[PDB]
Amino acid sequence: IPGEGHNLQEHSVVLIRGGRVKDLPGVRYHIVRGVYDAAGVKDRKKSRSKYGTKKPKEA
Amino acid sequence: AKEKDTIRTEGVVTEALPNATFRVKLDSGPEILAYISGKMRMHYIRILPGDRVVVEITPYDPTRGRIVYRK
RNA sequence: CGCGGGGUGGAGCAGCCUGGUAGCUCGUCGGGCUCAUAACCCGAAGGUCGUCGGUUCAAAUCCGGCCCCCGCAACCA
RNA sequence: AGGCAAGGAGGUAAAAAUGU
RNA sequence: CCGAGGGUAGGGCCCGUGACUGGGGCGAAGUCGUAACAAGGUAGCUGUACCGGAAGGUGCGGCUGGAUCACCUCCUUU
RNA sequence: GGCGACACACGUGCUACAAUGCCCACUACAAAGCGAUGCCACCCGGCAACGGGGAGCUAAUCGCAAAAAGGUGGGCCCAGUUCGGAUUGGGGUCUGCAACCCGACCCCAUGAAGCCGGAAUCGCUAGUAAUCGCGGAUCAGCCAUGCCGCGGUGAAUACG
RNA sequence: AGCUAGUUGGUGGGGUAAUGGCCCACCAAGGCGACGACGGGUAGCCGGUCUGAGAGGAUGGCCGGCCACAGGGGCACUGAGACACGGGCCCCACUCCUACGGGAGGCAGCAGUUAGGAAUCUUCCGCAAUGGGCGCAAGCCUGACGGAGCGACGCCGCUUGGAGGAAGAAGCCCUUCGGGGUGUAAACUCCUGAACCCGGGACGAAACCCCCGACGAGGGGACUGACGGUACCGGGGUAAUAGCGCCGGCCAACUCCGUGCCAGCAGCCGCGGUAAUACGGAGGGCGCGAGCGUUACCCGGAUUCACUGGGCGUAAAGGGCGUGUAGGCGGCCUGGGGCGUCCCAUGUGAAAGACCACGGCUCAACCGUGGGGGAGCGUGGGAUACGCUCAGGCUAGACGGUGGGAGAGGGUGGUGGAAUUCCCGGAGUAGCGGUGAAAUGCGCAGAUACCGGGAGGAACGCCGAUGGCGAAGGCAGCCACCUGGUCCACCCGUGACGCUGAGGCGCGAAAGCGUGGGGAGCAAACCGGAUUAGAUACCCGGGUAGUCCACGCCCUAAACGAUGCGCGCUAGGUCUCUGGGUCUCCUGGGGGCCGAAGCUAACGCGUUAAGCGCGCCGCCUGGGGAGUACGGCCGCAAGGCUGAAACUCAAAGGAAUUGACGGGGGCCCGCACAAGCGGUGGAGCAUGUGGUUUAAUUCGAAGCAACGCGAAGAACCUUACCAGGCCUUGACAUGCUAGGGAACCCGGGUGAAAGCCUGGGGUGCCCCGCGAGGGGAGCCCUAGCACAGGUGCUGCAUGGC
Ligand SMILES: [Mg+2]
Ligand SMILES: [Mg+2]
Ligand SMILES: [Mg+2]
Ligand SMILES: [Mg+2]
Ligand SMILES: [Mg+2]
Ligand SMILES: [Mg+2]
Ligand SMILES: [Mg+2]
Ligand SMILES: [Mg+2]
Ligand SMILES: [Mg+2]
Ligand SMILES: [Mg+2]
Ligand SMILES: [Mg+2]
Ligand SMILES: [Mg+2]
Ligand SMILES: [Mg+2]
Ligand SMILES: [Mg+2]
Ligand SMILES: [Mg+2]
Ligand SMILES: [Mg+2]
Ligand SMILES: [Mg+2]
Ligand SMILES: [Mg+2]
Ligand SMILES: [Mg+2]
Ligand SMILES: [Mg+2]
Ligand SMILES: [Mg+2]
Ligand SMILES: [Mg+2]
Ligand SMILES: [Mg+2]
Ligand SMILES: [Mg+2]
Ligand SMILES: [Mg+2]
Ligand SMILES: [Mg+2]
Ligand SMILES: [Mg+2]
Ligand SMILES: [Mg+2]
Ligand SMILES: [Mg+2]
Ligand SMILES: [Mg+2]
Ligand SMILES: [Mg+2]
Ligand SMILES: [Mg+2]
Ligand SMILES: [Mg+2]
Ligand SMILES: [Mg+2]
Ligand SMILES: [Mg+2]
Ligand SMILES: [Mg+2]
Ligand SMILES: [Mg+2]
Ligand SMILES: [Mg+2]
Ligand SMILES: [Mg+2]
Ligand SMILES: [Mg+2]
Ligand SMILES: [Mg+2]
Ligand SMILES: [Mg+2]
Ligand SMILES: [Mg+2]
Ligand SMILES: [Mg+2]
Ligand SMILES: [Mg+2]
Ligand SMILES: [Mg+2]
Ligand SMILES: [Mg+2]
Ligand SMILES: [Mg+2]
Ligand SMILES: [Mg+2]
Ligand SMILES: [Mg+2]
Ligand SMILES: [Mg+2]
Ligand SMILES: [Mg+2]
Ligand SMILES: [Mg+2]
Ligand SMILES: [Mg+2]
Ligand SMILES: [Mg+2]
Ligand SMILES: [Mg+2]
Ligand SMILES: [Mg+2]
Repeated sequence: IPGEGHNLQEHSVVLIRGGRVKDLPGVRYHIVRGVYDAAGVKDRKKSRSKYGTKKPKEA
Repeated sequence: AKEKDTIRTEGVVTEALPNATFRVKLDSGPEILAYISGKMRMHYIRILPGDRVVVEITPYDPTRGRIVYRK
């Protein structure tokens, strides 16, 4: 799971994009936040798309 | 967000384990797998079994901690 | 109850037997040595030889009894 | 007799674990 | 008659699970030793064998991807 | 008030454990440095620390200051003692506002351990170690046996 | 790794539109196979599509062609044609009705439901076009098709304005406080005028039909739109959506705050543990733009499976060698065949695409038209250099003859001494052996050491080599036998007979195992002793298998030159051994060393190449997993061959280089040890420290290079620590707002002092006024401020030292 901190519990539907993480063992997969139970990275404001964050409203 | 819902609880080091990971017997219940904080590594502050150390525990999985305090 | 052997620095054991003159190893503590730990080395600390007696100028030692500890038998009833 | 060197002797080079 | 298929016994193959076990990789501060890299403190390495907590050890042979080819004393000739 | 606490351990030094010494008395040679509210000649009081009086210098010109070990004479005679000096009691002296914690000094009494030290270890190649005093700086005073400095006596042995 | 029984062929028949094992009866016993059969997996195939410099590699969506299938299987029937997608029959799977006897089903047609799933469309209109079927025709049908709808899914096109407009508004951000950035960007002026409204509005559609003409040609006429009232034209008419990724290197773009190996990022290196150009955010940038990124998958880059184009001594990689089958390759001449090979012609290679030209939709996508190419393949002619093949010949390759030679080549039978042990005999006595020291061990039944003999078994000293032999493993006393290989010399004989070698067959050290023997030493295991923390070990004393032989089997190895074999070329020298010569020098064949050219990553190789080539084989494509699993084979077993993957790591490695290091070497040094004198540690005390205790024992220093150190002077001071009293712009610095008093001195209370509260002398300076009085300088007090202060935390932020 990437981002800034997830909201995922246990019996929750998640979607996977793969792509090796270098550090971790057995884990070749990123969860794609922004779909199903993995709701978007709240407070995220820069690189949105990768994280599933809806547009924040300007002035 | 930078989340400080972190528990800063004391624990007498129980188990000498590999890679400067030490199961430490908390007074917040059992002995979780708690690993050394990087500062300690930098300063070469040695942990042996039997040290009452503050161990940083996130609610997400308390299984793993962090030896925050130098004994 | 009968017989043999032994009881000793904290533990194991030498010395007794052949009168005088108590040692080593492990353990205790301190030091050294080492950059440091063990290892090491050193010491230092520490026994009247189970105990009561007697022997003899003098007993761990010669001798008795008790106290133990080990074992072997304990038969005819 | 010394001079060098080749070879053969034999004596010597003891032992001493680890990692902030 | 031939005949899709079914049934009876046998096998093969794969998939699922599988008690049971082999069990491998990496990991800073786990434990016992210290095998290897320097003649690594008995050269190593190698095949094989037997044995041991474990590295391994030793035997038999092989190799150089092996260092050292010293320093006094004697004999034998230059 | 604390840095000086003290069941302990270590490092660095001093002073020892004696007679190549110790004590007493006389006697003899240094260098280098300092000294102004600083050093203090000399005189008396005091057992003394010092106190008081007081010359001198502004320092090659006075003062600290006696150098000590040494040399002569006396004692001590192998003992824990005339070795040794710690501790502890008492009286004092000085500095300073004040020394109880926590000063130095004098005097008297006290006279502990220690009879040359286990493994280990450190210095030193010549005027050197060993031992003997003196000066200083900081500093009111000093816990200085430290440091820094100066001379006196004066070695050993290096095959390798 | 073998497969096959209608299976391979035959004869006759049937069946078929037709050949045929399609089927059947009978006979034959073949057929296929490593040029890879059968078996398993995989998968419609292709024109193409994507990539690619190309060769290639993958892919086979749409579009076109072919196949195959219509729930799964099996079967026919009818017909020109099916084994029949919306036809039939049957069994089964499944859903549906059922009055339980039986029936009906099949969207892999369009659309839609449902499931699965990351994910994929409207239960659309139309017969207008084009095509299909039927029909004389009208027409009828047509989810073929033509269009529209939904989706940035893809490609392509356009808009989100343009023109001016500051030495630079604000807003935000940074700053060295000046300034810079955003940015002419904005606002504002001017113009245009998507959207949007109204007016018109198609090309696509002229046939089929009717009539003249004979129902022929030809001629006239008519109807005929789902798109769509769309496209498009004419007028009007508004400044009118910007996003997304990145920002350390690759890679284009940099700063600050927040965070502190945390949260986090990551495609790799990696970044984060307090000044992050890598994280979060902000500004700024930079990339693209109605998209942009992520992920998957394919190619590329990967010349990283290499034909173009990599290699193999040490990096992964040469097989252990030999012989040899298939296979591959092959000297020189002459001639023919003409299969390869080339060429020309020509047939093909459908259309679509790709490529060029032009045209059409306002451009372009998209489409149209024309052309060219196109590897391959067939057919006819040609060419013979090269390969093939046939014939003849040659002697350079290769093989043989004869004359010799060297040799630890191999096997079989023997013998010859030293030595060992063991036995007897002798003489002889107090230890031997062993070690870094020792102990176990043997020895008084007399060892050991010495001589005499005998018994064995094993190995072969010196020569002996840096040497010789073999293909390798290997091989040494000597002799005999049998017997291989090889080398030369003559150039005499043969006339290319060769080189290589998947497999196969054979050998194959050492250990091992089986059967039988033999057994001296040595000597795994084992039993002892020491050594040691421990000792399964190094060291010693034994000691069993084994070493030795026969026969059998095992077949591995650093089976090494870590260099596959074969030939040709490409400086030498130097030493060696072995042959011939016209023999202080030539010329062969081996063994080494140095080095030309060249090669190589360097080391090194260098006529014994790793040089230049050619031939063929073996193998390699990151390390670990692992020579392991799994199968298969082989083996009496041990094990061997044959040999993965899953996962995991961003390395495993080679060669060198600089250093460092070595219980590696040589050369050196120093009070480093020795040689010597005096201590330290033991004693007390002086001190400093650690520890401990404290309210605090201030803080640091840490092996040498912390420990009579900072401290060259702690009673208070010092002083940094603690307890108490107290102070606040404050002990000290430069100022401000400013308000009064302000130079100055002397007290008094309280108090441990500091401080606090407080009296009272005390204002002169510049000066204006007659005076009352007024303001400002010095100097000081009060309240807020800017600040002071900190021995407070960091010497891995630093300067100095
Ligand atoms: Mg945490
Ligand atoms: Mg080793
Ligand atoms: Mg026929
Ligand atoms: Mg057939
Ligand atoms: Mg198949
Ligand atoms: Mg398929
Ligand atoms: Mg292809
Ligand atoms: Mg069917
Ligand atoms: Mg028919
Ligand atoms: Mg059908
Ligand atoms: Mg049909
Ligand atoms: Mg069909
Ligand atoms: Mg459908
Ligand atoms: Mg659904
Ligand atoms: Mg679903
Ligand atoms: Mg469609
Ligand atoms: Mg309709
Ligand atoms: Mg009709
Ligand atoms: Mg209909
Ligand atoms: Mg269509
Ligand atoms: Mg503009
Ligand atoms: Mg206008
Ligand atoms: Mg209109
Ligand atoms: Mg850049
Ligand atoms: Mg990012
Ligand atoms: Mg790296
Ligand atoms: Mg990045
Ligand atoms: Mg950032
Ligand atoms: Mg995209
Ligand atoms: Mg290697
Ligand atoms: Mg051959
Ligand atoms: Mg052949
Ligand atoms: Mg050929
Ligand atoms: Mg030829
Ligand atoms: Mg074409
Ligand atoms: Mg065309
Ligand atoms: Mg055009
Ligand atoms: Mg011929
Ligand atoms: Mg010949
Ligand atoms: Mg011959
Ligand atoms: Mg005899
Ligand atoms: Mg001839
Ligand atoms: Mg002839
Ligand atoms: Mg033996
Ligand atoms: Mg032993
Ligand atoms: Mg043993
Ligand atoms: Mg042995
Ligand atoms: Mg055997
Ligand atoms: Mg090999
Ligand atoms: Mg071969
Ligand atoms: Mg040879
Ligand atoms: Mg030669
Ligand atoms: Mg060259
Ligand atoms: Mg060479
Ligand atoms: Mg090469
Ligand atoms: Mg193997
Ligand atoms: Mg197997």
